[PDB]
Amino acid sequence: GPLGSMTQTFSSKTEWRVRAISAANLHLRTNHIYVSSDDIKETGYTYILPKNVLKKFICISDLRAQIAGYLYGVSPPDNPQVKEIRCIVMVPQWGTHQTVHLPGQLPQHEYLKEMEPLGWIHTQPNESPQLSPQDVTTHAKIMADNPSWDGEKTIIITCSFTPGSCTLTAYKLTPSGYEWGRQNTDKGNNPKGYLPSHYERVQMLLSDRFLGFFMVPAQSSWNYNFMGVRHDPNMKYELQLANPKEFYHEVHRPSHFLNFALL
Amino acid sequence: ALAPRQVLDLEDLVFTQGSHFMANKRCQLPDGSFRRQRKGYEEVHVPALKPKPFGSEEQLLPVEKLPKYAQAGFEGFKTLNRIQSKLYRAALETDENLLLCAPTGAGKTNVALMCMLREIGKHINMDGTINVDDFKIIYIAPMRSLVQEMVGSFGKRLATYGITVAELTGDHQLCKEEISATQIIVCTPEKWDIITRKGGERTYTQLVRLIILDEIHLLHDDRGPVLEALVARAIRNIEMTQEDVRLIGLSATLPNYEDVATFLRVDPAKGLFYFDNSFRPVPLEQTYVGITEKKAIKRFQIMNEIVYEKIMEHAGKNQVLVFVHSRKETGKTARAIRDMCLEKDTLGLFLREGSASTEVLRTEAEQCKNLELKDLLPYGFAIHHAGMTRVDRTLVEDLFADKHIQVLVSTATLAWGVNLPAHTVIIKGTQVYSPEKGRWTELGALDILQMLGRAGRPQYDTKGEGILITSHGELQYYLSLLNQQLPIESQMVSKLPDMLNAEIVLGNVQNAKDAVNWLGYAYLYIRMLRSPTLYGISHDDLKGDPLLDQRRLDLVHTAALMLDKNNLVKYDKKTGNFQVTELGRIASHYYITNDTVQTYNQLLKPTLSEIELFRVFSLSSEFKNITVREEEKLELQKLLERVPIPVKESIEEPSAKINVLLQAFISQLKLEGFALMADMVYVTQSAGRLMRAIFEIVLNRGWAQLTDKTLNLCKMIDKRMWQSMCPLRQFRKLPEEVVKKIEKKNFPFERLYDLNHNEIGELIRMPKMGKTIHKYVHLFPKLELSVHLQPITRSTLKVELTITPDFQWDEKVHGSSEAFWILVEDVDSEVILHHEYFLLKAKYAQDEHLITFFVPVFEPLPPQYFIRVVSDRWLSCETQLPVSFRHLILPEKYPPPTELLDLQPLPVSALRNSAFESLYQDKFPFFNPIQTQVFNTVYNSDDNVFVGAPTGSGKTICAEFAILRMLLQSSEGRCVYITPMEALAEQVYMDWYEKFQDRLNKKVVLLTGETSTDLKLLGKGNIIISTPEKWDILSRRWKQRKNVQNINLFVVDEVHLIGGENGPVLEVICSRMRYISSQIERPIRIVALSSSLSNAKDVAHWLGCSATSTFNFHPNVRPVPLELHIQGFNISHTQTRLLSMAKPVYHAITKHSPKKPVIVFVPSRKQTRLTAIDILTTCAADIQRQRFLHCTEKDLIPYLEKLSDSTLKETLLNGVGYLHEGLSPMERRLVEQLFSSGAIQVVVASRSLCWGMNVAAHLVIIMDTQYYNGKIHAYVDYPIYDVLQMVGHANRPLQDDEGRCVIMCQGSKKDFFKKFLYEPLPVESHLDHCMHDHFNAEIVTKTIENKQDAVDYLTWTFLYRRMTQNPNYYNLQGISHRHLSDHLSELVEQTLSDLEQSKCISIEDEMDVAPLNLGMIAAYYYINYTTIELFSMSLNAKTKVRGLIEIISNAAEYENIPIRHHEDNLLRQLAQKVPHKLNNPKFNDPHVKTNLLLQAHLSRMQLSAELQSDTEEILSKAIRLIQACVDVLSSNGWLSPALAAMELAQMVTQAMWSKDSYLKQLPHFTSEHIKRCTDKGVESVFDIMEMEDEERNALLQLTDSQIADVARFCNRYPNIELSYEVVDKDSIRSGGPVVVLVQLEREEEVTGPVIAPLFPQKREEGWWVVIGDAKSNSLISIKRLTLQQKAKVKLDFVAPATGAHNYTLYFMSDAYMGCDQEYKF
Ligand SMILES: Nc1ccc(S(N)(=O)=O)cc1
Ligand SMILES: Nc1ccc(S(N)(=O)=O)cc1
Repeated sequence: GPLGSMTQTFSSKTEWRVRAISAANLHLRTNHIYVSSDDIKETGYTYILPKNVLKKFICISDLRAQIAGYLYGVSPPDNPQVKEIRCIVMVPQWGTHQTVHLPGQLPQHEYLKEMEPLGWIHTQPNESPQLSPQDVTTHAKIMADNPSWDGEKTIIITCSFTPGSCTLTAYKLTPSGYEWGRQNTDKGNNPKGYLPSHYERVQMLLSDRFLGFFMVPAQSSWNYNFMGVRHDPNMKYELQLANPKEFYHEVHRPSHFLNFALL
Repeated sequence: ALAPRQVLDLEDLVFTQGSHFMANKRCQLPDGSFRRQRKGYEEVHVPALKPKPFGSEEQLLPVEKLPKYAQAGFEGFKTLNRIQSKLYRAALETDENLLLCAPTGAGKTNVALMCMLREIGKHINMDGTINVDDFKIIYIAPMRSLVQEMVGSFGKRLATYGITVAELTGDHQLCKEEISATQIIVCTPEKWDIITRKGGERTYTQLVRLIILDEIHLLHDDRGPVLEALVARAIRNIEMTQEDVRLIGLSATLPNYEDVATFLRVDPAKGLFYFDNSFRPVPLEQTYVGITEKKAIKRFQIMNEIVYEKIMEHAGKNQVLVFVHSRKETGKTARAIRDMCLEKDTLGLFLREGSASTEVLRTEAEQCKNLELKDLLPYGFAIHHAGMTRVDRTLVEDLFADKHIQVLVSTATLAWGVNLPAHTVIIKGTQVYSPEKGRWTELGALDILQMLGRAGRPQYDTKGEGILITSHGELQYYLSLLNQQLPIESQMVSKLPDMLNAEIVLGNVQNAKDAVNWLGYAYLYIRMLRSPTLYGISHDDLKGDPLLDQRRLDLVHTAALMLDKNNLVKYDKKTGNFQVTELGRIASHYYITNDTVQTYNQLLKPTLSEIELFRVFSLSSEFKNITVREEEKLELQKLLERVPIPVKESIEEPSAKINVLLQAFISQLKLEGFALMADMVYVTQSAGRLMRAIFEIVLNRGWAQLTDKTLNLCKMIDKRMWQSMCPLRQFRKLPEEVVKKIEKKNFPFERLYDLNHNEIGELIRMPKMGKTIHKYVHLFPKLELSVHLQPITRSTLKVELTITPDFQWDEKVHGSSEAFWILVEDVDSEVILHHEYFLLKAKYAQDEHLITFFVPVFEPLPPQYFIRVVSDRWLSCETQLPVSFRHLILPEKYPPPTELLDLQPLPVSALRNSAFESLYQDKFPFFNPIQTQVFNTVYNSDDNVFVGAPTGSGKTICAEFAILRMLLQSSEGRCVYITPMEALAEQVYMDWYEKFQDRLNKKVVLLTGETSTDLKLLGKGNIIISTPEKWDILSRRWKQRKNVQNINLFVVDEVHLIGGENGPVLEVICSRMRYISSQIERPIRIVALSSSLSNAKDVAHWLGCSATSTFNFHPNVRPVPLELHIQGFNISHTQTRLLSMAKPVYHAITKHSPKKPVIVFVPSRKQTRLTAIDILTTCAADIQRQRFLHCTEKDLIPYLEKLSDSTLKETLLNGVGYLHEGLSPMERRLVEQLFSSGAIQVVVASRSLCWGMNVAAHLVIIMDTQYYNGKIHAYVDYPIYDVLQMVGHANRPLQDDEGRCVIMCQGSKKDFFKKFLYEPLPVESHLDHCMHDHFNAEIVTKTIENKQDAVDYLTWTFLYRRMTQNPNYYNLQGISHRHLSDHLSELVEQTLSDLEQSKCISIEDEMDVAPLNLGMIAAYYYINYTTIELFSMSLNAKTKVRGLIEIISNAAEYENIPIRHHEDNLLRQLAQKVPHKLNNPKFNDPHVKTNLLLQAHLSRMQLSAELQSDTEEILSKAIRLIQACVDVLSSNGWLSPALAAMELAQMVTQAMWSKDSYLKQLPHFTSEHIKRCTDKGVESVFDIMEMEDEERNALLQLTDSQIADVARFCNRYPNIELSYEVVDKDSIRSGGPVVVLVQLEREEEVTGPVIAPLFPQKREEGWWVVIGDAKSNSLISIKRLTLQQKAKVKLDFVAPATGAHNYTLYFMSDAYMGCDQEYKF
């Protein structure tokens, strides 16, 4: 019983700083990237992901809050069943450990008009056997709103942080999963009606043979996880040909600098 | 390198107490001193001394008895004081190094004045003016505030001389501008050390003639090793230069001054003066209070009690100045004293009741805004420290000088920077917090001396009173220091590794022996010899090592192993050699300790975030004594969990506190702990240069992310803000409330660019700030970017970046320059493919700037690169341009070479012709495989031929095959041989004279550039050798010159040079020879010789060679096999990279060519000698010595004494020659011949001779591949054509089985050389950038009459073929026929438009074109159309000879005149009386150099060998520029300027000013002979001819040979009788034809070319007949003529009336003075 003999005082211990020290070391994981290859048939398309933009995507991410990129690409001159991923587009976004939050507006720029959309890629805190129902809902709603997203051609690549490394698995929606994700409003962990036959693995290879590139917003940066207020599902944005800053860069958290200066 | 050494422990030799070390053990006080006792403190009193009565009976020297140049420096003084009077002779009448020891304040800086005045006097003209650009004086002062006071007072005493005195400042690039205009630099030791550490190019350090070292007793401080480094470097450099530097040391009176004097090279008998403490201006009665209480509370109580009692002994009677040692302590003790005065009712003693000073105090207190100053000023107490306003501090100073403030508490700053004595001084404690030491420590000796020096006002008091209060156990120390007994020691050991690294990085120390020598100049050395016991040496050690040879070797060995462990130096323990490194260089140049750069090298990685960057910084060894104290741990913690950059370490670690302190300094937080605030100041005072070292490290490694974060952090440190803040904050004049309103408005800065003042004021919600913010927005630096991508191959890409400034300049904001980095980053923004510095000068703030560079590229092409241009000092100031490759068109991969066929070696007998075979059969028995493969085609057909093969393939014999064939077909057949270099053409001329004139008795000629000379040469000769421009002037007029059409053979050598800097003239003349061949239905055979070309097929197609006649050999087929080695050196500083090449040069000789001859190419004249000497130095310290000499020493003594360069004699003796532009051609011949014969084995050649070198070698080494261009002030890459020419010198077919070449280059060039020396070379046309003068000539000759013709013209060029093969290079985007048509049309349009605006041509119906007058003048004299335009825009109907010299010296033909030498400033100061003068002077401009060298020529002034060849090039064009002016004037009817320009032609020919004696033309006439002839009254050349022979012999006073030269000139002098007749003179009819026929008769037929020795080219006599009228100055007619024995000439005019007019007739020379005739009619 010490109200007076023993007195202690709380000292702040903010979490984003531990996550920032953690994200400084993401580059170690880019020398240990693995792809799941449990899909066997090759009946679907084969998706080739250039390592350069993969590694940059990993480097700009966070270990807890998910980030997403849009995939754009084409089939090689004589091989229509192969989809080369040529561009990853970063749009104003914010996220949690389970999902990402994107604007309704898909990328629009002159440089992308000769490519076709191939879906999206997102980081994940832990490896999973199945595609998330959040992901099935996200992909299905994007498809219902944007007809340029062929369900038989657009994929979800998941990039899971496994110890010391990164595991990549690629999925697509099946018709049943499209029709379920469209109407799904419970985005808990197990919503009504969710099914494993709603998605399927698509084959996916990492390549060193060609290089991808990034496009990023023209006025802002992409990371709004420190500004989630100023993010609006209807926000409009343009794009430029430039490489994205990393998660905890100064331009993503200007209040940490101005508010410390005020003290 | 004496082996049995030992590794010492430097730390155990260090004097730990710094300036507080007390070497003396006993202390003796003046007579009359005594101690008193009191409870817990002892007092020692020392009485004021009496002045030494005059013993030497030396009266004070009156200013009037000084030398008169020195008297203006003593204006307003009557006589020097006693010290200056005893020093006057040594200071003013000798250059003897001095050491003056005198109590602080006795006159020492007036002695330094006298020294500076001696130096100033050395540079005083007869005009009274001073050559302020002929010298510099360095004044080294310990404290910055002292530096500033000295700048003021020295500038004020020396104003009357026009001397600038200034402080050296922190900015590194733009300040050297002012440093050029500063004659006296005042700086601290450390700043002069940093400056002379960088060394480098464009240094004014060479001008330094006098260094003053004030307060040289700083030697005893921890800063003392800087002074040792400075003096040792200065004295060794005096020896390396033989240029003297006077050293003046000013010291307090302390023991070991005899050793200090030894260290300064002061003769004790002549330059040492010691004045004891009795020479203090005001006698000093000293009181020392030493407190014994060890309890802190009681001790500070006791201190305030002693202070109060001492103050009460002076209250009302004397001012009291109390020094305390922090800023807060000034107010704290002022308030302590004031409170104890009010508690004791004593405040009334300081201010008497009703004093006007009491009211002045109340007033200024109420007006003052310093709250401490407000609280204290009414009582007569004040504070003074750095943290106060300048107006506040000026108030305190003025009110203390005014006897108003009776108690002033202050810091050391006031004692150093301001002049303010007080009757009483109290030093309150001697304890100070040193962040560097991390703890409390005793005050520095310098601070104490200065502070106590402030007691006693000089002309108001009769005694000062200094009271020092300290710990009892420090009494002896302070008693020693203030009573002449604290010995000055050396602290050098503590800094030995760092100091030594500086001398290694500078090249001054290359091995341990050098380092032992260097340490022999240290003050450390002199103390070690005089007092070995102090420095860890036993007296037995010394008697065994009397010069301390071994001890110095051991110290140097210890230091070297430390530097080597830290990777700053590569130390070969066996040899003792020292190899510099990039880390070592950065450590020296950013003034960083060697442990710190080891840490940086160990921790920095490309993946570093801001987090590890701040940590890496916080681990610097500058901060190794910083600790986290318990009482800081709360405040630190409050900040640690709020800093925006996370910290991984606990706050128990010093590194975490240092990191937080940086982050708080940037956020501008005010801290509370006093320890914390002083630590933060120390940590951030050095963060900028430490972080700028990180920047340089990571930028030069190509790390793009870290280069961005590190430059960013430098700028946040310097601007005191984060990126995240409004960049508008960087305008200090902008009020902070507004910027914070805007930062709250939060919108992106960039959108402010697209709003006008009104919408600005709307978004802000402040309307007036609308216009102010608009202005600042557009003052913010901003650049627009665009690229022209130019593929070179499929893997190398040239980029042209255009930088367009997009902001308003304002010198208030931007200064006079703004600096940027251009960074070329790859697809991923991870690698800097290329970077460079870019300086936008205020001069050019509105002009576009062009940058060109190369980047590698690959297949499959990457999506894009990025070009970042980022400000070097502005935060948030950057532009990035994506460079996409989605539409890059690559050139087709280049073809396989022509197979080298294994033919049997072709015997000389193949030529089937004994006369032809006599050319070669002595030299060799068989032609090489290339000659053997092309022989059948060259010799046995008339097919056009292309031969491509490396230099040294024998391609000139291939040309000889075609000439021999021609000689068989046509007995008088004509071959024109074009080579692009004049020195190449002169070598070819000697060899082909020997082969084809002496042997075959054909006629060989070399074109000279004189059109009538060259027409006769082209007529008579069968082999005409020429450079391109000489053939251009000729063959432009081919329609009217049958000899240009009747050319049988056209050979062009080194044709790959179409792609280089002078390629367009070569492309044009080759296109012209093809076009003439197609006109004349009898084709001209062409043979092109080239280096290996990747696009050889394109050259061959352009010249009409079939595939079977195109021999496209690649470098692997050189008949002497070449072994090429490319060594990269990863040093980005040029001087240091050359130093690191020095031993590799020697090692390359011994590896690749230890017995056979070696040629070393170096980038400049200076380096040739330096590298010769270094090769000899390395030879001597090696086992093989003099191994390069093969003639005996006595065989080449006759050779040696014929040379004037004595260093060249010395090095030649040891087997090493050198060649540079500055040697007399005979010296070059002597060295070249000693090399050819084998006497000497190595020759060090300047890069600029690589085309006219007439020797070859087994091994060529190219030492660096860049050279400094003094016009653009930057390093320029060697053109690849020069490198191939250099490499071609490693080729000796008759002697060697192989050639060897080593190219030593900066590492960022290695890839490029491997690409463009191992593979054949792609060449492009640059004719589309040089079209105007060729289009103009073609419109003059009617080859182009319209725009369609101009397109058809272009189709004949190599440009036109390469546009199809590489469209992106010529800024085409497709190769379709209509793309090509459109591009050609636009080129034509742009060029005819420029011509027509320049009034060179006319354009009728926007279709037809026709030559105008100016265009015909440009074409005829082969002058740049812009020159002729400028002539039309500058010449007037009244212009004079000075105008003419200005006009012609500003012609375009002189912009490329070589620039470097700085005696131009000396000729410019002689231009105070140069006969003709104009206006402003610049020293860099090539046009001003040409104007100066022209005035030097007309005034027969002998210049450097370099300036001599420059004058020769200028004179090579002056005559035709003058004739162009003459035609411009005569076309405008202006008579006076036309005749003045005919005179100016005369003057430049005969080297002669406007009005001299015509007798100045005669050989061997001096001033005396002209005086004598004028005395007899002859004044004329014809008068010399008229004299009776013996009479003129008795007059001349001249040799017989000299009289005969006079006679040869007098026979060749023009002797012309003219007679003129006006035809039809009877019938004067207005408006009609006036025919004047003038005849010219020559008394003695011409006997040769003009006699004009001082003119380089050989001229022929030229005349103009003018008929202008003088009254109206109307040039009426004119006709130019060449005269043999007799000639008739017609002049046309159209009458003005039937008014019986009057005209003057002029017959005017262009070559001789005196022979001009005037008549009238
Ligand atoms: N390289 C060098 C040039 C000048 C000096 S100085 N200013 O000491 O004489 C020292 C070194
Ligand atoms: N680390 C490093 C430094 C400088 C250079 S260079 N070749 O630009 O000078 C290369 C590597």
